Amino acid sequence: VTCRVPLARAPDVTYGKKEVTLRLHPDHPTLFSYRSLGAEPHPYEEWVDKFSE
Amino acid sequence: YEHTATIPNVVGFPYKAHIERNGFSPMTLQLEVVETSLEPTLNLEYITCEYKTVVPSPFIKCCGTSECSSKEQPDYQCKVYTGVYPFMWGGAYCFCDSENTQLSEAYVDRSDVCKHDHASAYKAHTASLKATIRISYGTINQTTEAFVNGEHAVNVGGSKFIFGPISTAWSPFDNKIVVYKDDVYNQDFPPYGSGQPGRFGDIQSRTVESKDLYANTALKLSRPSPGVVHVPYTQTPSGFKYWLKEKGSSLNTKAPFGCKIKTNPVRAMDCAVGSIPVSMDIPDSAFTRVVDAPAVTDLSCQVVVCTHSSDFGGVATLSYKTDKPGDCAVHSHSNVATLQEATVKVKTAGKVTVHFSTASASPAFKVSVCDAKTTCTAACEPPKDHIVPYGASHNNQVFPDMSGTAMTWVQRLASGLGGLALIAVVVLVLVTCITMRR
Repeated sequence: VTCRVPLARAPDVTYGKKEVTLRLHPDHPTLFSYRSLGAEPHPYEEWVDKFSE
Repeated sequence: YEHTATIPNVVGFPYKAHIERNGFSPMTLQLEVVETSLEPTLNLEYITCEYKTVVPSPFIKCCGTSECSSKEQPDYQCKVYTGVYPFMWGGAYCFCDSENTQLSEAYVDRSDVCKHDHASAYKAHTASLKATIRISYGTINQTTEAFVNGEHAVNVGGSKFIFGPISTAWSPFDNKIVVYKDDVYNQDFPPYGSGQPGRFGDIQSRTVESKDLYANTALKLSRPSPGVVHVPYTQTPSGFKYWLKEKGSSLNTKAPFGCKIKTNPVRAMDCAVGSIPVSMDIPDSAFTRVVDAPAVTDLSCQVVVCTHSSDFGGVATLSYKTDKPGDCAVHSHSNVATLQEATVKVKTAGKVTVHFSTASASPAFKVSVCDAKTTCTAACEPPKDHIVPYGASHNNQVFPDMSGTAMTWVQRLASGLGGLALIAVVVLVLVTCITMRR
């Protein structure tokens, strides 16, 4: 079957020199992750359940 | 007519190849990679899924004894407990107070939905890369799929293209791969026949339809408690149902070079690694004769503005003579700056504007409009916007030209110091000569 899942809020982007700052406002434990698109991705993974930057 | 190029293996980067076939007006081809798909050759090692533990009703023999037997069943356990006196709801089950036994028997089986919810453990090697390339030139504007090897020639409008062997051996898949539904995992799974209780592969099957099964789940029976009919046992919980929560996020969130991982078949899409040679055979119907082309002459270049930004941040005006209006191929003969357009309309107004992208403080690329050639020198300011939602349209060549300001200062300082050093040398040589004659 297909299960309906929510979409989290689009995070508030603000851009610094070689930095993206996100403000993350979850309703429920929400997986935040990122990686670099280079040869060394250094993947980050976090279940964000608190309103956090 | 053979020609060759080498396009970046960058999706949506519209590399432009310029062909200067001496009998014809030049042409620029645009070669944009629409997709790539790096697909490993997979050999299935085994299937893993949740186990089912079969625990039949206990064979309680009242007033008598029983004997266990070995059976050809995975992780099978069987023990006879002597001196049981079980009570059912209405009273003791046996009339004999201690002359009874319970045969406790349990064994492991493949779960009933392992047909549907299983993880397949693979060895992944010898990956083949297929790319989808968009070819456009003149009136032809077409998308084609080609295997990226020096062998698969593909037709486009009567041209033939060979997209030569990818200039790397890299692939994101390790030698051992676990595939599960939409996910892929780099995981050094244990060999078949070698899985351990409560870890991935605590039961293993060579195929889904295999009748045999390896199982090592640490199933142990223990004695029925005094007065109860229950077959009490202990077993390490299914290593697959542990894995399913221990997996973390799949290779799709961790692969280098921005690869996007997909299953059915297992492939890494749109990796940004290496470069793709191209061999191009172009028919005489694709070119235009030099008698028909415009005689673009006295071409000159001036740069209106330049930003070394990731978009086409530079603008140039090219000025020329021509005999007739027409279309010319236009190209930048230096990787320091990539043009946006492949062709430009030439008119008796005698000037036109061309847009380029560059990564250097002062590029000195050179451009052609048809057969004419000119050099463009720019002073390029940095961008102000720190971050952008799109990749660089330039080749990231950042070293400034020797005519640029930084290198002009370097040249002035170097020739000043070296000229003084050569003065000191000439003086010392003339002194040592004269004081040798003395």
